[PDB]
Amino acid sequence: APRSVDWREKGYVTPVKNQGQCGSAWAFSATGALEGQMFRKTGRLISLSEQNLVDCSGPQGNEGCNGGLMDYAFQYVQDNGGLDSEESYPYEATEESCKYNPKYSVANDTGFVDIPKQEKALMKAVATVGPISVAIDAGHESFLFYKEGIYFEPDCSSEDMDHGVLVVGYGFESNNKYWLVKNSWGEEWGMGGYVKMAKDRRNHCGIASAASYPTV
Amino acid sequence: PRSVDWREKGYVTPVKNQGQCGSAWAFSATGALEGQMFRKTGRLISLSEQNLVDCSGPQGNEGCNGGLMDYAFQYVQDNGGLDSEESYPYEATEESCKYNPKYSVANDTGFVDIPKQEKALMKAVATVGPISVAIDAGHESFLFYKEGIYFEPDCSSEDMDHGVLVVGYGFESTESDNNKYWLVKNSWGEEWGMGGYVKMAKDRRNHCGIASAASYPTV
Ligand SMILES: *[C@@H]1O[C@H](CO)[C@@H](O)[C@H](O)[C@H]1NC(C)=O
Ligand code: NA
Repeated sequence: APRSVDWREKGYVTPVKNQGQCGSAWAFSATGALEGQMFRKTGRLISLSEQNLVDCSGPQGNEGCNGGLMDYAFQYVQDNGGLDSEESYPYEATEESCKYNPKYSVANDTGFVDIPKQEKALMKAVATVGPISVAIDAGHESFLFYKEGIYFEPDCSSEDMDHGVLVVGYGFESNNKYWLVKNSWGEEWGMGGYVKMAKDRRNHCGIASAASYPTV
Repeated sequence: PRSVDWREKGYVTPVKNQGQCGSAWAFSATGALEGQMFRKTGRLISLSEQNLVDCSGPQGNEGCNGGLMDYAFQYVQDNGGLDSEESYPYEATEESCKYNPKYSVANDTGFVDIPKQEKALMKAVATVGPISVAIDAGHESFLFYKEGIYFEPDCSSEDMDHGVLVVGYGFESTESDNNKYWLVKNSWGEEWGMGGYVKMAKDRRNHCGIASAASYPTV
């Protein structure tokens, strides 16, 4: 119910990372959400290994640099019973064979929860839980070139909502409401790697596409 | 090493905004102390600038009208504590002291001043963690800075009076030993610069440094 929420301020959120030319956004979105939930549990923020996810979470349905799903990532962590740190298992921006080492695991999870495709539901989750994984439409040139301000999706379509990102908060610029959204295109994109997305729009849509978060 | 970046190592809180209050000194000091507390404990906790603004007058600080990061570090020593950002929020104006020792999350033991050589600063950055320094922030092109390498347009000791935090260095090029820069965290919020950061020209050939008033707290 609070009118603003920002989880970075609360220490839940690692610095912005860069996926490279590898279609692995699903992995950065997943690690973001798990980093948040591990922080809540332990109080220790530890950057998590996307590469671990990209290499090893095929059996759950993920396709490495060719795409994947935050939920499949959360399921891998449960099945696997851990996930290595970013430090122990660094990002290569390409799919290699699995190198999971249990001795370097710094995260578990216990399941995951899908949120309904409603901006009100997303609000309640963000206010309550921590950073939330979602997928957005990242396809448009104006989003490529984004620098500042509230970004308005020109265009509402389910199919195109397929780039994984992390909702770390919400606020208002004033009226003029926005989600605070951490991307994985490095800190030179957008507002040091962040974007404010228009929120509670009027025209009915919609970034609560495939919203979800792990349980710990 | 040829690149250092303490953010990636967990040392650095998110960019804060000092507002219209002349308190960069306090944000620079808390950034440096947040680093060294992390190095010690492995817990990263955001520290109160308001606590510094309100309470470190007796060490020589002047709240919203200026001060020095060394004075901040001295206060934390003398005080025997510093409140968390959460417990003692930033208001961008000077009020009466409200330090509560029950809410202390940081100590220090003193501080170390670094010589104004870019090489002595490089060693410290490489070896200690994020370092407090003061730069010249007065120029319009620094105000409008968005990306790339920033070149200080003159060298002038008296104008280097805006406290910031050096959190690393590296190089632009595909080369290295060319287009070197310091990574510098500002306190002008995340809409200034590159997410609140600036890459400052490093190892220049006119021998103008930025290691003006360099120091870090000991813990
Ligand atoms: C800091 O040091 C003081 C005095 O030695 C001690 O009483 C206090 O518990 C310490 N506080 C923290 C947060 O380390
Ligand atoms: Na795999």
